[PDB]
Amino acid sequence: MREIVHIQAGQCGNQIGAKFWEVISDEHGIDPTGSYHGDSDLQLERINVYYNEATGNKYVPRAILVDLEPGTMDSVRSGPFGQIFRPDNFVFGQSGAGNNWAKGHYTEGAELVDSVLDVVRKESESCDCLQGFQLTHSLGGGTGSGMGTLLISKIREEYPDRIMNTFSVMPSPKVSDTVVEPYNATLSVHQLVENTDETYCIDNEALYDICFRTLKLTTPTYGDLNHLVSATMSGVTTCLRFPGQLNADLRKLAVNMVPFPRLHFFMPGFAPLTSRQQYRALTVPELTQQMFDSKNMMAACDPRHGRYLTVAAIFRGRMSMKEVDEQMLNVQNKNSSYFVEWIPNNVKTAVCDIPPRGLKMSATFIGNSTAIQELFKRISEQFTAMFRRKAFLHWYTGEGMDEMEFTEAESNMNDLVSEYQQYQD
Amino acid sequence: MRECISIHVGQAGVQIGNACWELYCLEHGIQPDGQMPSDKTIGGGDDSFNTFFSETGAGKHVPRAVFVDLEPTVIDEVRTGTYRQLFHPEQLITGKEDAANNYARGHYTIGKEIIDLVLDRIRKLADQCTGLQGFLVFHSFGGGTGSGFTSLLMERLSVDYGKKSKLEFSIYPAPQVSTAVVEPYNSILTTHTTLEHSDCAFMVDNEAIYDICRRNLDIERPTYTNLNRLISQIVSSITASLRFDGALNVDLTEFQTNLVPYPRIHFPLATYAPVISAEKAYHEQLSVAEITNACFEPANQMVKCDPRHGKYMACCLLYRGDVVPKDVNAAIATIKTKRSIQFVDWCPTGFKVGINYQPPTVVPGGDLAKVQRAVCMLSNTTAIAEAWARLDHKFDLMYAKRAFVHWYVGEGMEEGEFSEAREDMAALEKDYEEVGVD
Amino acid sequence: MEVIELNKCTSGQSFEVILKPPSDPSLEEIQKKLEAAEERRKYQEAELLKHLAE
Amino acid sequence: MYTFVVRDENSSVYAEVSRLLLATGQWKRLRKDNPRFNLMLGERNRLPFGRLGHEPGLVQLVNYYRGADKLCRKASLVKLIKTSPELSESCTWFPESYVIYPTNLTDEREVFLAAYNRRREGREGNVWIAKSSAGAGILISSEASELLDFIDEQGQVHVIQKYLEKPLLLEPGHRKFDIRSWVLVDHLYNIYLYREGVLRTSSEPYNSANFQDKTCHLTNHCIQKEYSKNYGRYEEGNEMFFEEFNQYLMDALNTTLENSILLQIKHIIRSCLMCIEPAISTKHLHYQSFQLFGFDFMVDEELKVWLIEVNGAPACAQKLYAELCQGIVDVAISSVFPLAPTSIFIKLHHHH
Ligand SMILES: Nc1nc2c(ncn2[C@@H]2O[C@H](COP(=O)(O)OP(=O)(O)OP(=O)(O)O)[C@@H](O)[C@H]2O)c(=O)[nH]1
Ligand SMILES: Nc1ncnc2c1ncn2[C@@H]1O[C@H](COP(=O)(O)OP(=O)(O)CP(=O)(O)O)[C@@H](O)[C@H]1O
Ligand SMILES: Nc1nc2c(ncn2[C@@H]2O[C@H](COP(=O)(O)OP(=O)(O)O)[C@@H](O)[C@H]2O)c(=O)[nH]1
Ligand SMILES: [Ca+2]
Ligand SMILES: [Ca+2]
Ligand SMILES: [Ca+2]
Ligand SMILES: [Mg+2]
Ligand SMILES: [Mg+2]
Ligand SMILES: [Mg+2]
Repeated sequence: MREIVHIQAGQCGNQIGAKFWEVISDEHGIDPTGSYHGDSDLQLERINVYYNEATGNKYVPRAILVDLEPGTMDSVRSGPFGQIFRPDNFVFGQSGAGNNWAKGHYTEGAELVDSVLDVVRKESESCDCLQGFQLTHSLGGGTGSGMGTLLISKIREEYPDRIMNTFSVMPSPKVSDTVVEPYNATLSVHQLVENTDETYCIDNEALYDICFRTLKLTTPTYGDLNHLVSATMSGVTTCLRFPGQLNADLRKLAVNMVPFPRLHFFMPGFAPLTSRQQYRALTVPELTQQMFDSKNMMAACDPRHGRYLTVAAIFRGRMSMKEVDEQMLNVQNKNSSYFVEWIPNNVKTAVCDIPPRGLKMSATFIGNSTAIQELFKRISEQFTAMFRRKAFLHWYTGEGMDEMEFTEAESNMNDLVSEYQQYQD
Repeated sequence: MRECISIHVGQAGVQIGNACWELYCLEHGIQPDGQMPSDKTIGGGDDSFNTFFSETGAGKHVPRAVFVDLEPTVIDEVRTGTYRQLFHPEQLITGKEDAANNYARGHYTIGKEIIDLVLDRIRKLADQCTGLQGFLVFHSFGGGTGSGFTSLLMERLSVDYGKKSKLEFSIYPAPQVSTAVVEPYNSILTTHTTLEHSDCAFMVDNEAIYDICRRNLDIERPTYTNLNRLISQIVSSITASLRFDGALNVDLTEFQTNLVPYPRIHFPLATYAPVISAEKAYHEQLSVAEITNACFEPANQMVKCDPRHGKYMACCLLYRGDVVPKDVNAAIATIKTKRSIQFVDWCPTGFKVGINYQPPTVVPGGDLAKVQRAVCMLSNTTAIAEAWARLDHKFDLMYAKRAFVHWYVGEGMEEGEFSEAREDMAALEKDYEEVGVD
Repeated sequence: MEVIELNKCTSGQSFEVILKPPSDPSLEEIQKKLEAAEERRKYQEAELLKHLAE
Repeated sequence: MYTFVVRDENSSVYAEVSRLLLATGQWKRLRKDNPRFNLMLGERNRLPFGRLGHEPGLVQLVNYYRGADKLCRKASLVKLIKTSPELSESCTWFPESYVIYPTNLTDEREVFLAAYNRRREGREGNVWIAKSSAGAGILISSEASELLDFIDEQGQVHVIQKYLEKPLLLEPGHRKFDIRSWVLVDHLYNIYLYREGVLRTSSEPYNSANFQDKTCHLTNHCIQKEYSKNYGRYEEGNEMFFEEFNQYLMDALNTTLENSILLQIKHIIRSCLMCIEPAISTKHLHYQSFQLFGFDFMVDEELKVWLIEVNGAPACAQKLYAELCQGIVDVAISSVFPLAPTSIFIKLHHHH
């Protein structure tokens, strides 16, 4: 009974979080009303990881929905699986955060944060043995970014020895709402460097390119982007949701994936990514080749520009475990220059028999690569292009922030980039 | 009759323990409910098998064993498994969250809070013993519990049972079946702190068991069940002298006397033959000379290394089945004229031989075929130092960068314990080279 | 090639063949190590809480 | 795509093999400390054999047989021949030798003197040579006192063996020589003799009445090219190849190189390598080995061949690098890692 408490904050956080629960509920046989209708015992074996069991054999997601405006959470409550969530676990305000990190972190967010912690505390108190937390949010907005990292800080204060995990959506000019997103993301990244154990970097720049170039979607929508995020979140949590030996829990994953405390930002990847030739059987060699392909990466960084510190791979579906080991060893032995040679046997592989919906077999990639510095460099350059002219700062100083806090965040992220660079050489 | 208490620590120790006690029951004719028809002394007795099994008034034969794990899922299988009725709940100890593959978490953070409970349960078994010999401790090197909690337990056992022998069965890490990158750290940390507390340690390299299962059992991708059923066969051969009538290795003290002339060099190499697939149409039964000759092939060793390039300090041959001394001696004569067997000058060149007429038992439906004779050779070779070098080398690669060290310091371990443990291993490798190389 | 110490019983026998002749920390100390590490953990957690209070 | 590592930058032989491996477009070189290799061109000393064959899914091959130093060490070779029944103490193709430890440190001092005193009493030629593996350090004398005193002045093990006082002298010149044979042993322990040998000839006339000047008594390529005044006179670089040497044997001795010399050379090679096969074979080992050996022979005026030593890390004649190194790739490396004639080797069949 290793329970995880899930939190989703802001527009992005709640829309991706909704799709995540929709996907895994289907995989575990839970219908929109919380009733189980599966046909395999593997579905319920580890169900309590993400679901509470209520009267009448009902399974209720251990999820807390947070926002500073009601709109998105109204949509969730009226969505496909909206009725499966605990009505008490909707915590929202009315003011909004105005795409402003300061509003989420210091003013509007500060007024609502205690009521969220009350719900978090309620869910944790009923856990047999709480593993830790997972937060879904964007870094480019105000609520998920500012209030999300505020929540992480207050959760760590109350649960200092629990694991904090996040799925963090990084902003990109190609899929942007406002010009201040580099500000909100730089402020948030520093919080994550200090207060999270594992962060899955989900780059909207990569999600767009995959949709446009690989899936041939002429005009990608946020819904198209979130289909990739749902599939990825399901893949990376498979080790937690089904019987297995590798990782299997948040702390063990962290111990195998994070050799240095600040370098806990992961490049996720998924295969196949097929456009509508969609019925063709996919071989283990193809699954393995694509899973390591940069075009299958959702961080928008080229792995061949850095080195892998650690890699976790998860194969799903009925396949040849012997062939899985062969192709994996083939990739490592054929490109051993992109794997640091001072962490022996740093590529681990796991297999799960239950494939995702509508696929015979798939592969999910989790990489701790020094190439992720390209992502932080990109944000840092966009931050500096505006900050050198103090552009748009009045939105933040109007909420009580000083310019010095921006300079410190700017320096903290450039420090992070420098740390990745030393282990790359 | 002197009792032996088995202690199984962590997933590897528990699952191997389940395979062993399953085999012990089959070898002694004990049913899953603990009943033993052939035992005419109901609720008592001092037979050889009583070294490993106590008896209740109702005739239940209870393993003298404790299972310990910091998470419940592995031991939960035992509680609801085929042999659930063998143990009473006090013998199966589980915590709620494991050591996360972190030696420091198993030894310090969690070990400090459960050690007293584990010692109390062990004391309850000791109170049933009229003449306790000591302990057999099963554990992995790589796990946070198997490494960290075992070393703490061994330290306390030396305090609470100063005059008792302690033997180890230790699983050396192999990447083919491992998924924890820090296992070299945990292996060296637990070896450093356990070295002075263990009288004799039988290391089994998962890489060796894995390849034997693929090569000899035609298993494309062996599971822990496949690995453990083979390991239990080797463990059974080693402990058979304690559980059946005989005169060789009849008590734990004799393992040290016969296999370990130098206390720190207490890691005998185990070699086992024959391993034959049950799915085979029908195999030819190997002779005494053939299975004896097989003991000097690297392919059947529990740790892959080359004994041709080391020195022997002791060598025991443990036969099971249709074997007579005449054939053993004739086989030994032939192997000396062909094999490169070099003993150290301060040890006699010879072999201690034990023969148990009962052939090996195979679990029904298992992978191993029934054979008429088998042998396990226990040899103390400097060649096993190859395993220490490999492990220390991986340790050095990661530690030079301090990779993952913060996980250990965060549990309250000092960084100096790493270098202390590593320096002890360097002195161990130097001990082997002084004994083995000219 | 000499055999010595042949012992026989109903269930087996044992002997030795010679081919060539030759040529701790106290309970108190364990407790201090466990408490010392616990103290180091508590100190690190106090610094974290201090950082979070700031 | 195969992978290999280079751990001996001073190896001319495997610098060419490495050059050829890359030219095939199917072999990739890794940093010398990367464990994920198929082939290790290991270092000469303290090659870590214990870390080979422990990589899941990688067939690993190294260019050295663990334990072959027993054959490629001066003192070790003597001890091997005297103690191994396959070779016996009465071995007819190895000069009478003794292992002598300097008095500042078993030892065969007294045994040597007994045999030495016997020759002195029987009017027989009593000239011995003292040498060791720690040399570039050789002494040739007819007095046992000088030989033993020269070794005590040193600090490493030495060997005293009979000096061939009746060597075969090439004409014109009246000069000494030795024969170098290259032998390759693959992972299956097939013994391949390179069809091409070299005679390292002395450019100075052989003088039996003066062992002080060692230019005419030592056929080493470096000694002739530094202290000899007729270097390169009769043959380029004091290296005569089999074609010219075979023609000489026919013209002068009315015989052939195959009949008079090579049959013995092939016999000696088989005897040495078969003797240690059980000790070094990698047949059932978790990694595989091959190794290139350099055998050095002497021929007396009776056309009897004597083994001088075996080199574990030999070089090769400049003219023969391309052919031999390509042969190593064909039979020793590509046989294990195939790529996507008239062999240059002579297979010495034997019983395994
Ligand atoms: N032969 C064999 N090896 C095992 C088995 N289970 C785990 N291992 C090995 O043990 C090592 C991992 O240690 P575990 O025993 O699983 O960990 P633990 O002792 O439970 O400690 P924790 O970190 O708290 O889980 C790896 O090298 C595994 O390959 C088993 O059943 N049989
Ligand atoms: N017993 C002997 N009788 C006659 N000549 C001998 C001899 N032992 C050695 N030599 C001469 O010494 C030379 C080389 O000696 P040796 O081979 O022992 O030294 P070395 O090993 O440093 C040269 P290499 O290793 O290249 O063959 C040969 O050319 C040979 O002519
Ligand atoms: N992938 C994805 N990104 C989103 C979604 N909604 C918003 N974003 C991104 O999130 C950032 C805006 O933050 P948002 O979550 O809308 O602000 P918040 O409600 O204050 O937390 C921008 O980078 C958007 O591109 C979504 O549904 N999917
Ligand atoms: Ca307000
Ligand atoms: Ca009884
Ligand atoms: Ca003791
Ligand atoms: Mg928005
Ligand atoms: Mg465990
Ligand atoms: Mg030489």
